[PDB]
Amino acid sequence: QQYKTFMGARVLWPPECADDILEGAIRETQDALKKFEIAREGQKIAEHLKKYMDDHFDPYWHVFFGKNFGCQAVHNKNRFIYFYIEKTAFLMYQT
Amino acid sequence: SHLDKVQPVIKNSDMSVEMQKEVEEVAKKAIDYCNTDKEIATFIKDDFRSRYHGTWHCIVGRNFGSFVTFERSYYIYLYVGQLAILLFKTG
Amino acid sequence: IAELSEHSVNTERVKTGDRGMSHKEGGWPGNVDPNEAQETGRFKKRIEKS
Amino acid sequence: KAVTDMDINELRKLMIGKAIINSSDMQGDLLQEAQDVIQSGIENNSAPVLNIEAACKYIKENLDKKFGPTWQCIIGEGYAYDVTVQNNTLLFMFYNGNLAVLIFKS
Amino acid sequence: HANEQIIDMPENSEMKSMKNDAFSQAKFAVENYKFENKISSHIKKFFDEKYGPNWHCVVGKHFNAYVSYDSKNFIFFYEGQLAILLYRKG
Amino acid sequence: LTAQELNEDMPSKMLEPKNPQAPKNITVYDYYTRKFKTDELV
Repeated sequence: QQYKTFMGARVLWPPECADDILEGAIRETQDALKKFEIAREGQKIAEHLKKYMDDHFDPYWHVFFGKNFGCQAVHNKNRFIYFYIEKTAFLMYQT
Repeated sequence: SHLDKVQPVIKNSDMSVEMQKEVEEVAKKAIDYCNTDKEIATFIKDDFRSRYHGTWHCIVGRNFGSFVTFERSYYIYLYVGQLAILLFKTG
Repeated sequence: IAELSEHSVNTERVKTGDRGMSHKEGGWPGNVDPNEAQETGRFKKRIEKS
Repeated sequence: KAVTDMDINELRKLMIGKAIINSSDMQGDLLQEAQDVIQSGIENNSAPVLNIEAACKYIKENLDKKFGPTWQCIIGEGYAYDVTVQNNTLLFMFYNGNLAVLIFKS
Repeated sequence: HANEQIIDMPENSEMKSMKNDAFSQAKFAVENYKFENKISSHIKKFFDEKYGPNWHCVVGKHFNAYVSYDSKNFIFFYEGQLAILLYRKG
Repeated sequence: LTAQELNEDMPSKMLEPKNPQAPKNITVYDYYTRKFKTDELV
Protein backbone atom coordinates (compact mmCIF):
# COMPACT_ATOMS: atom_id res chain seq x y z
CA GLN A 1 0.00 0.00 0.00
CA GLN A 2 3.14 2.22 0.31
CA TYR A 3 3.25 4.29 -2.94
CA LYS A 4 6.71 5.43 -4.21
CA THR A 5 7.76 7.93 -6.96
CA PHE A 6 10.08 6.73 -9.67
CA MET A 7 11.13 8.47 -12.83
CA GLY A 8 8.49 11.21 -12.18
CA ALA A 9 5.67 8.62 -11.83
CA ARG A 10 3.99 7.42 -8.57
CA VAL A 11 3.83 3.56 -8.45
CA LEU A 12 3.94 0.84 -5.73
CA TRP A 13 7.39 1.19 -4.07
CA PRO A 14 7.81 -2.64 -4.09
CA PRO A 15 7.40 -3.21 -7.88
CA GLU A 16 5.39 -6.34 -8.83
CA CYS A 17 6.67 -5.94 -12.45
CA ALA A 18 10.36 -6.36 -13.47
CA ASP A 19 12.53 -3.22 -12.91
CA ASP A 20 13.63 -3.18 -16.61
CA ILE A 21 10.09 -3.63 -18.11
CA LEU A 22 8.41 -1.38 -15.48
CA GLU A 23 10.67 1.61 -16.36
CA GLY A 24 10.05 1.12 -20.10
CA ALA A 25 6.26 0.86 -19.61
CA ILE A 26 6.17 4.04 -17.45
CA ARG A 27 8.23 6.00 -20.03
CA GLU A 28 5.96 4.80 -22.88
CA THR A 29 2.79 5.77 -20.94
CA GLN A 30 4.19 9.26 -20.16
CA ASP A 31 5.10 9.78 -23.85
CA ALA A 32 1.60 8.62 -24.94
CA LEU A 33 -0.10 11.06 -22.49
CA LYS A 34 2.19 13.93 -23.67
CA LYS A 35 0.67 13.30 -27.17
CA PHE A 36 -2.95 12.25 -26.38
CA GLU A 37 -4.71 13.65 -23.24
CA ILE A 38 -6.56 11.19 -20.91
CA ALA A 39 -9.69 13.47 -20.77
CA ARG A 40 -10.38 13.56 -24.57
CA GLU A 41 -10.26 10.33 -26.69
CA GLY A 42 -8.95 8.45 -23.59
CA GLN A 43 -9.94 5.06 -25.08
CA LYS A 44 -7.39 5.50 -27.95
CA ILE A 45 -4.33 6.03 -25.65
CA ALA A 46 -5.08 2.83 -23.63
CA GLU A 47 -5.36 0.77 -26.88
CA HIS A 48 -2.01 2.19 -28.15
CA LEU A 49 -0.23 1.20 -24.88
CA LYS A 50 -1.62 -2.39 -25.07
CA LYS A 51 -0.31 -2.84 -28.67
CA TYR A 52 3.09 -1.34 -27.65
CA MET A 53 3.45 -3.88 -24.78
CA ASP A 54 2.93 -6.83 -27.19
CA ASP A 55 5.71 -5.54 -29.51
CA HIS A 56 8.44 -5.37 -26.78
CA PHE A 57 7.04 -7.85 -24.15
CA ASP A 58 5.32 -11.29 -23.90
CA PRO A 59 1.81 -11.19 -25.56
CA TYR A 60 -1.77 -10.98 -24.09
CA TRP A 61 -0.98 -7.93 -21.84
CA HIS A 62 -4.09 -6.53 -20.04
CA VAL A 63 -4.15 -2.70 -19.54
CA PHE A 64 -6.76 -0.87 -17.39
CA PHE A 65 -6.36 2.85 -16.49
CA GLY A 66 -9.03 5.00 -14.76
CA LYS A 67 -9.17 8.01 -12.40
CA ASN A 68 -11.06 5.91 -9.78
CA PHE A 69 -11.36 2.07 -9.89
CA GLY A 70 -10.79 -1.06 -7.72
CA CYS A 71 -9.65 -4.45 -9.10
CA GLN A 72 -8.02 -7.80 -8.09
CA ALA A 73 -6.43 -10.02 -10.79
CA VAL A 74 -4.22 -13.15 -11.27
CA HIS A 75 -0.96 -12.38 -13.18
CA ASN A 76 2.34 -14.15 -14.11
CA LYS A 77 5.39 -13.67 -11.82
CA ASN A 78 6.90 -10.16 -12.38
CA ARG A 79 4.12 -9.27 -14.90
CA PHE A 80 2.07 -6.82 -12.76
CA ILE A 81 2.77 -3.02 -12.92
CA TYR A 82 0.68 -0.42 -10.99
CA PHE A 83 1.54 3.33 -11.04
CA TYR A 84 -0.13 6.77 -10.57
CA ILE A 85 0.65 9.75 -12.89
CA GLU A 86 -0.93 13.06 -11.71
CA LYS A 87 -4.51 12.07 -10.65
CA THR A 88 -4.68 8.99 -12.99
CA ALA A 89 -3.66 5.43 -11.92
CA PHE A 90 -2.57 2.91 -14.63
CA LEU A 91 -2.56 -0.85 -13.79
CA MET A 92 -1.31 -3.46 -16.32
CA TYR A 93 -0.92 -7.25 -15.70
CA GLN A 94 0.60 -9.63 -18.34
CA THR A 95 -1.27 -12.96 -18.86
CA SER B 1 -10.14 51.13 6.31
CA HIS B 2 -13.19 48.92 5.45
CA LEU B 3 -10.92 45.80 5.32
CA ASP B 4 -9.85 46.47 8.96
CA LYS B 5 -13.57 46.99 9.89
CA VAL B 6 -14.92 43.65 8.50
CA GLN B 7 -12.57 41.58 10.77
CA PRO B 8 -13.79 38.23 9.25
CA VAL B 9 -13.73 35.44 11.93
CA ILE B 10 -13.52 31.68 11.14
CA LYS B 11 -15.79 29.90 13.69
CA ASN B 12 -14.73 26.41 12.44
CA SER B 13 -11.58 25.75 10.33
CA ASP B 14 -10.41 22.36 8.93
CA MET B 15 -7.52 23.40 6.61
CA SER B 16 -3.77 24.31 6.73
CA VAL B 17 -3.15 27.72 8.43
CA GLU B 18 -1.27 29.05 5.35
CA MET B 19 -4.21 28.08 3.07
CA GLN B 20 -6.71 29.49 5.64
CA LYS B 21 -4.95 32.93 5.60
CA GLU B 22 -5.33 33.04 1.76
CA VAL B 23 -9.11 32.31 2.10
CA GLU B 24 -9.60 35.36 4.40
CA GLU B 25 -8.10 37.76 1.79
CA VAL B 26 -10.23 36.17 -1.01
CA ALA B 27 -13.38 36.39 1.19
CA LYS B 28 -12.81 40.13 1.93
CA LYS B 29 -12.00 40.84 -1.78
CA ALA B 30 -15.09 38.87 -2.97
CA ILE B 31 -17.56 40.80 -0.73
CA ASP B 32 -16.44 44.28 -1.97
CA TYR B 33 -16.18 43.09 -5.65
CA CYS B 34 -19.64 41.39 -5.74
CA ASN B 35 -22.72 43.72 -5.79
CA THR B 36 -25.03 40.91 -4.50
CA ASP B 37 -24.66 37.81 -2.22
CA LYS B 38 -25.46 35.42 -5.15
CA GLU B 39 -22.47 36.88 -7.09
CA ILE B 40 -20.23 36.32 -3.99
CA ALA B 41 -20.97 32.55 -3.99
CA THR B 42 -20.07 32.24 -7.72
CA PHE B 43 -16.84 34.30 -7.33
CA ILE B 44 -15.57 32.22 -4.34
CA LYS B 45 -16.21 28.90 -6.18
CA ASP B 46 -14.48 30.15 -9.39
CA ASP B 47 -11.36 31.48 -7.55
CA PHE B 48 -10.94 28.26 -5.49
CA ARG B 49 -11.54 26.02 -8.56
CA SER B 50 -8.79 27.90 -10.47
CA ARG B 51 -6.44 27.79 -7.40
CA TYR B 52 -7.20 24.10 -6.54
CA HIS B 53 -8.59 21.58 -9.10
CA GLY B 54 -11.71 19.65 -7.97
CA THR B 55 -15.49 20.06 -7.40
CA TRP B 56 -16.25 22.97 -4.98
CA HIS B 57 -19.74 23.68 -3.52
CA CYS B 58 -20.16 27.10 -1.79
CA ILE B 59 -23.35 28.31 0.01
CA VAL B 60 -23.54 31.74 1.79
CA GLY B 61 -26.75 32.89 3.58
CA ARG B 62 -27.86 35.02 6.57
CA ASN B 63 -29.44 31.95 8.30
CA PHE B 64 -28.87 28.30 7.22
CA GLY B 65 -28.16 24.74 8.49
CA SER B 66 -25.64 22.58 6.59
CA PHE B 67 -24.53 18.89 6.77
CA VAL B 68 -22.03 17.94 4.00
CA THR B 69 -19.67 15.15 2.77
CA PHE B 70 -16.37 16.95 1.87
CA GLU B 71 -12.77 15.72 1.32
CA ARG B 72 -10.91 15.74 4.68
CA SER B 73 -8.88 18.99 5.30
CA TYR B 74 -10.67 20.77 2.37
CA TYR B 75 -13.52 22.34 4.45
CA ILE B 76 -12.99 25.91 5.83
CA TYR B 77 -15.79 27.73 7.74
CA LEU B 78 -15.54 31.56 8.15
CA TYR B 79 -18.25 34.12 9.11
CA VAL B 80 -18.03 37.85 8.16
CA GLY B 81 -20.95 40.14 9.10
CA GLN B 82 -24.17 38.15 8.36
CA LEU B 83 -22.54 36.15 5.48
CA ALA B 84 -21.07 32.61 5.93
CA ILE B 85 -18.33 31.71 3.40
CA LEU B 86 -18.45 27.86 3.37
CA LEU B 87 -16.52 25.76 0.79
CA PHE B 88 -16.37 21.91 0.86
CA LYS B 89 -14.62 20.00 -1.97
CA THR B 90 -16.28 16.59 -2.69
CA GLY B 91 -14.59 13.89 -4.83
CA ILE C 1 3.20 -22.17 -18.95
CA ALA C 2 4.79 -19.33 -16.89
CA GLU C 3 3.91 -19.19 -13.13
CA LEU C 4 1.00 -16.75 -12.46
CA SER C 5 0.77 -14.45 -9.37
CA GLU C 6 -2.44 -12.44 -8.67
CA HIS C 7 -2.12 -8.85 -7.28
CA SER C 8 -5.09 -6.51 -6.59
CA VAL C 9 -4.58 -2.70 -6.97
CA ASN C 10 -7.37 -0.18 -6.13
CA THR C 11 -7.11 3.61 -6.76
CA GLU C 12 -7.15 5.55 -3.43
CA ARG C 13 -10.60 6.96 -2.62
CA VAL C 14 -10.58 10.50 -1.28
CA LYS C 15 -11.96 10.55 2.25
CA THR C 16 -15.51 11.78 2.74
CA GLY C 17 -16.40 13.28 6.12
CA ASP C 18 -20.03 14.21 6.97
CA ARG C 19 -20.38 17.28 9.28
CA GLY C 20 -23.62 19.20 10.05
CA MET C 21 -23.61 22.82 11.36
CA SER C 22 -26.26 25.58 11.86
CA HIS C 23 -25.64 29.21 10.72
CA LYS C 24 -29.05 30.41 12.08
CA GLU C 25 -27.27 32.34 14.91
CA GLY C 26 -26.08 35.84 13.83
CA GLY C 27 -22.38 36.64 13.27
CA TRP C 28 -20.45 36.87 16.59
CA PRO C 29 -16.75 36.99 17.69
CA GLY C 30 -15.15 33.51 18.07
CA ASN C 31 -14.26 34.05 21.78
CA VAL C 32 -17.94 34.90 22.60
CA ASP C 33 -20.66 32.16 22.47
CA PRO C 34 -23.96 33.08 20.69
CA ASN C 35 -26.10 30.51 22.61
CA GLU C 36 -24.82 31.63 26.07
CA ALA C 37 -26.71 34.73 27.36
CA GLN C 38 -23.82 35.67 29.72
CA GLU C 39 -21.19 35.85 26.91
CA THR C 40 -23.45 38.10 24.73
CA GLY C 41 -24.51 40.37 27.65
CA ARG C 42 -20.93 41.07 28.83
CA PHE C 43 -19.80 41.79 25.21
CA LYS C 44 -22.66 44.31 24.61
CA LYS C 45 -21.75 46.17 27.86
CA ARG C 46 -18.07 46.36 26.74
CA ILE C 47 -19.04 47.97 23.37
CA GLU C 48 -20.93 50.79 25.18
CA LYS C 49 -17.88 51.97 27.23
CA SER C 50 -17.39 56.07 22.42
CA LYS D 1 -62.33 37.92 3.95
CA ALA D 2 -60.36 35.31 1.89
CA VAL D 3 -56.93 36.63 0.68
CA THR D 4 -57.57 40.18 2.04
CA ASP D 5 -58.39 38.79 5.55
CA MET D 6 -55.27 36.54 5.38
CA ASP D 7 -51.99 38.09 6.69
CA ILE D 8 -48.36 36.81 6.48
CA ASN D 9 -48.44 36.02 10.25
CA GLU D 10 -51.98 34.56 9.81
CA LEU D 11 -50.98 32.43 6.76
CA ARG D 12 -47.98 30.87 8.58
CA LYS D 13 -50.13 30.13 11.69
CA LEU D 14 -53.10 28.80 9.61
CA MET D 15 -51.08 26.14 7.69
CA ILE D 16 -47.80 24.45 8.84
CA GLY D 17 -48.21 21.31 6.65
CA LYS D 18 -48.27 23.15 3.27
CA ALA D 19 -45.49 21.88 0.92
CA ILE D 20 -44.05 24.17 -1.84
CA ILE D 21 -41.45 23.04 -4.48
CA ASN D 22 -39.38 25.87 -6.08
CA SER D 23 -36.72 23.98 -8.14
CA SER D 24 -36.89 20.39 -9.53
CA ASP D 25 -33.93 18.73 -11.37
CA MET D 26 -34.34 15.12 -10.08
CA GLN D 27 -36.63 12.37 -11.54
CA GLY D 28 -40.22 12.66 -10.18
CA ASP D 29 -40.38 9.06 -8.83
CA LEU D 30 -37.13 9.73 -6.84
CA LEU D 31 -38.54 13.11 -5.59
CA GLN D 32 -41.68 11.43 -4.13
CA GLU D 33 -39.57 9.10 -1.92
CA ALA D 34 -37.28 12.01 -0.82
CA GLN D 35 -40.15 14.48 -0.11
CA ASP D 36 -42.01 12.07 2.24
CA VAL D 37 -38.78 11.23 4.18
CA ILE D 38 -37.61 14.89 4.61
CA GLN D 39 -41.04 16.18 5.83
CA SER D 40 -41.42 13.30 8.37
CA GLY D 41 -37.79 13.60 9.58
CA ILE D 42 -37.83 17.41 10.14
CA GLU D 43 -41.09 17.27 12.20
CA ASN D 44 -39.73 14.38 14.36
CA ASN D 45 -36.40 16.21 15.07
CA SER D 46 -38.06 19.68 15.23
CA ALA D 47 -38.38 19.29 19.07
CA PRO D 48 -39.27 22.32 21.31
CA VAL D 49 -37.10 24.67 19.13
CA LEU D 50 -36.14 23.69 15.53
CA ASN D 51 -32.40 22.81 15.19
CA ILE D 52 -30.76 23.27 11.74
CA GLU D 53 -27.92 20.84 12.70
CA ALA D 54 -30.40 18.25 14.10
CA ALA D 55 -32.56 18.24 10.92
CA CYS D 56 -29.48 17.93 8.63
CA LYS D 57 -27.92 15.04 10.64
CA TYR D 58 -31.15 12.94 10.39
CA ILE D 59 -31.60 13.81 6.66
CA LYS D 60 -27.90 13.10 5.83
CA GLU D 61 -27.99 9.63 7.51
CA ASN D 62 -31.34 8.64 5.87
CA LEU D 63 -30.25 9.81 2.36
CA ASP D 64 -26.87 8.00 2.48
CA LYS D 65 -28.56 4.62 3.24
CA LYS D 66 -31.46 5.39 0.81
CA PHE D 67 -29.46 6.14 -2.39
CA GLY D 68 -25.68 6.85 -2.47
CA PRO D 69 -22.67 7.04 -0.07
CA THR D 70 -21.96 10.79 -0.59
CA TRP D 71 -25.21 12.86 -0.28
CA GLN D 72 -25.12 16.54 0.87
CA CYS D 73 -28.24 18.56 1.90
CA ILE D 74 -28.14 22.10 3.47
CA ILE D 75 -31.13 23.97 5.05
CA GLY D 76 -30.96 27.69 6.04
CA GLU D 77 -33.28 30.72 6.48
CA GLY D 78 -31.51 32.51 3.57
CA TYR D 79 -28.38 31.64 1.53
CA ALA D 80 -26.53 32.05 -1.82
CA TYR D 81 -24.62 29.00 -3.17
CA ASP D 82 -23.01 27.58 -6.36
CA VAL D 83 -23.08 23.73 -6.46
CA THR D 84 -21.80 21.26 -9.12
CA VAL D 85 -23.96 18.06 -9.07
CA GLN D 86 -24.54 14.93 -11.25
CA ASN D 87 -27.51 14.84 -13.70
CA ASN D 88 -30.90 14.28 -11.92
CA THR D 89 -29.20 14.29 -8.46
CA LEU D 90 -30.41 17.71 -7.15
CA LEU D 91 -33.89 18.51 -5.67
CA PHE D 92 -34.75 21.99 -4.25
CA MET D 93 -37.91 22.42 -2.09
CA PHE D 94 -38.63 25.08 0.60
CA TYR D 95 -41.09 24.42 3.50
CA ASN D 96 -43.85 26.96 4.41
CA GLY D 97 -42.38 29.89 6.41
CA ASN D 98 -38.68 30.91 6.53
CA LEU D 99 -37.27 27.39 5.81
CA ALA D 100 -35.18 26.71 2.64
CA VAL D 101 -34.03 23.08 2.02
CA LEU D 102 -31.37 22.06 -0.56
CA ILE D 103 -30.58 18.34 -1.16
CA PHE D 104 -28.13 17.11 -3.86
CA LYS D 105 -26.13 13.91 -4.67
CA SER D 106 -22.34 14.17 -5.26
CA HIS E 1 -29.18 3.41 -15.72
CA ALA E 2 -27.03 1.01 -17.85
CA ASN E 3 -28.51 2.52 -21.07
CA GLU E 4 -25.66 1.02 -23.19
CA GLN E 5 -23.85 -2.29 -22.37
CA ILE E 6 -21.71 -4.70 -24.48
CA ILE E 7 -22.87 -8.38 -24.40
CA ASP E 8 -20.61 -11.10 -25.92
CA MET E 9 -21.87 -14.44 -24.48
CA PRO E 10 -23.18 -17.71 -26.09
CA GLU E 11 -27.00 -18.05 -26.46
CA ASN E 12 -28.91 -21.41 -26.23
CA SER E 13 -25.60 -23.40 -26.09
CA GLU E 14 -26.32 -24.30 -22.36
CA MET E 15 -23.87 -21.49 -21.32
CA LYS E 16 -26.83 -19.00 -21.18
CA SER E 17 -26.57 -18.96 -17.31
CA MET E 18 -23.12 -17.21 -17.48
CA LYS E 19 -24.81 -13.98 -18.69
CA ASN E 20 -27.65 -14.40 -16.12
CA ASP E 21 -25.18 -15.22 -13.27
CA ALA E 22 -23.04 -12.12 -14.02
CA PHE E 23 -26.05 -9.74 -13.73
CA SER E 24 -27.39 -11.49 -10.56
CA GLN E 25 -23.95 -11.80 -8.83
CA ALA E 26 -23.01 -8.14 -9.53
CA LYS E 27 -26.25 -6.78 -7.95
CA PHE E 28 -25.96 -8.97 -4.79
CA ALA E 29 -22.17 -8.50 -4.34
CA VAL E 30 -22.10 -4.69 -4.93
CA GLU E 31 -24.83 -3.84 -2.36
CA ASN E 32 -23.44 -6.00 0.52
CA TYR E 33 -19.66 -5.40 0.07
CA LYS E 34 -19.94 -1.66 -0.88
CA PHE E 35 -16.19 -1.57 -1.87
CA GLU E 36 -14.64 -1.35 -5.39
CA ASN E 37 -11.74 -3.74 -4.52
CA LYS E 38 -14.08 -6.23 -2.74
CA ILE E 39 -16.60 -6.38 -5.66
CA SER E 40 -13.88 -7.56 -8.11
CA SER E 41 -12.70 -10.33 -5.72
CA HIS E 42 -16.24 -11.65 -4.97
CA ILE E 43 -17.40 -11.64 -8.65
CA LYS E 44 -14.16 -13.40 -9.77
CA LYS E 45 -14.43 -16.08 -7.01
CA PHE E 46 -18.07 -17.04 -7.79
CA PHE E 47 -17.39 -17.22 -11.58
CA ASP E 48 -14.16 -19.22 -10.98
CA GLU E 49 -15.96 -22.04 -9.09
CA LYS E 50 -18.80 -22.34 -11.68
CA TYR E 51 -16.83 -21.96 -14.98
CA GLY E 52 -13.19 -22.76 -14.03
CA PRO E 53 -10.15 -20.44 -13.51
CA ASN E 54 -8.32 -17.71 -15.54
CA TRP E 55 -11.18 -15.16 -15.10
CA HIS E 56 -10.21 -11.46 -14.55
CA CYS E 57 -12.83 -8.84 -13.51
CA VAL E 58 -12.11 -5.13 -12.70
CA VAL E 59 -14.78 -2.84 -11.12
CA GLY E 60 -14.38 0.99 -11.18
CA LYS E 61 -16.90 3.87 -11.07
CA HIS E 62 -14.98 5.61 -13.93
CA PHE E 63 -12.12 3.91 -15.86
CA ASN E 64 -10.69 3.29 -19.39
CA ALA E 65 -9.13 -0.11 -20.25
CA TYR E 66 -8.14 -2.23 -23.32
CA VAL E 67 -7.70 -6.03 -22.92
CA SER E 68 -7.65 -9.33 -24.92
CA TYR E 69 -10.31 -11.92 -23.89
CA ASP E 70 -11.39 -15.42 -25.05
CA SER E 71 -14.27 -15.16 -27.59
CA LYS E 72 -17.80 -15.37 -25.98
CA ASN E 73 -16.32 -15.09 -22.41
CA PHE E 74 -16.45 -11.25 -22.08
CA ILE E 75 -19.56 -9.36 -20.78
CA PHE E 76 -19.76 -5.61 -19.90
CA PHE E 77 -22.74 -4.32 -17.83
CA TYR E 78 -23.60 -1.49 -15.38
CA GLU E 79 -24.94 -2.47 -11.91
CA GLY E 80 -26.76 0.70 -10.76
CA GLN E 81 -24.28 3.64 -10.68
CA LEU E 82 -21.24 1.25 -10.60
CA ALA E 83 -19.77 -0.30 -13.81
CA ILE E 84 -18.46 -3.92 -13.64
CA LEU E 85 -16.31 -5.56 -16.39
CA LEU E 86 -15.60 -9.35 -16.24
CA TYR E 87 -13.83 -11.50 -18.91
CA ARG E 88 -11.90 -14.82 -19.19
CA LYS E 89 -8.32 -14.87 -20.61
CA GLY E 90 -6.26 -18.10 -20.95
CA LEU F 1 18.02 -12.00 11.01
CA THR F 2 19.84 -8.95 12.52
CA ALA F 3 19.02 -5.20 12.78
CA GLN F 4 21.61 -2.45 12.03
CA GLU F 5 21.24 0.77 14.09
CA LEU F 6 21.63 3.87 11.85
CA ASN F 7 23.74 6.75 13.31
CA GLU F 8 22.14 9.96 14.77
CA ASP F 9 18.79 8.25 15.69
CA MET F 10 17.64 7.53 12.07
CA PRO F 11 14.52 5.33 11.45
CA SER F 12 15.71 1.75 12.19
CA LYS F 13 16.15 -0.73 9.27
CA MET F 14 17.34 -4.38 9.18
CA LEU F 15 18.63 -6.87 6.53
CA GLU F 16 16.79 -10.16 5.73
CA PRO F 17 17.86 -13.58 4.27
CA LYS F 18 14.87 -13.64 1.82
CA ASN F 19 15.68 -12.44 -1.75
CA PRO F 20 13.58 -9.31 -2.65
CA GLN F 21 13.63 -9.89 -6.47
CA ALA F 22 11.70 -13.21 -6.15
CA PRO F 23 7.87 -12.76 -6.53
CA LYS F 24 6.15 -11.69 -3.26
CA ASN F 25 3.46 -14.44 -3.59
CA ILE F 26 2.88 -17.42 -5.98
CA THR F 27 -0.73 -18.58 -6.66
CA VAL F 28 -1.67 -21.85 -8.49
CA TYR F 29 -5.34 -22.75 -9.25
CA ASP F 30 -6.34 -26.16 -7.76
CA TYR F 31 -9.07 -28.18 -9.58
CA TYR F 32 -9.87 -30.22 -6.42
CA THR F 33 -10.17 -26.96 -4.39
CA ARG F 34 -12.18 -25.48 -7.38
CA LYS F 35 -11.06 -21.90 -6.38
CA PHE F 36 -7.81 -19.87 -6.78
CA LYS F 37 -5.22 -20.76 -4.06
CA THR F 38 -2.57 -18.21 -2.88
CA ASP F 39 0.56 -19.14 -0.82
CA GLU F 40 2.20 -16.12 0.93
CA LEU F 41 5.32 -18.22 1.83
CA VAL F 42 7.74 -18.69 -1.16
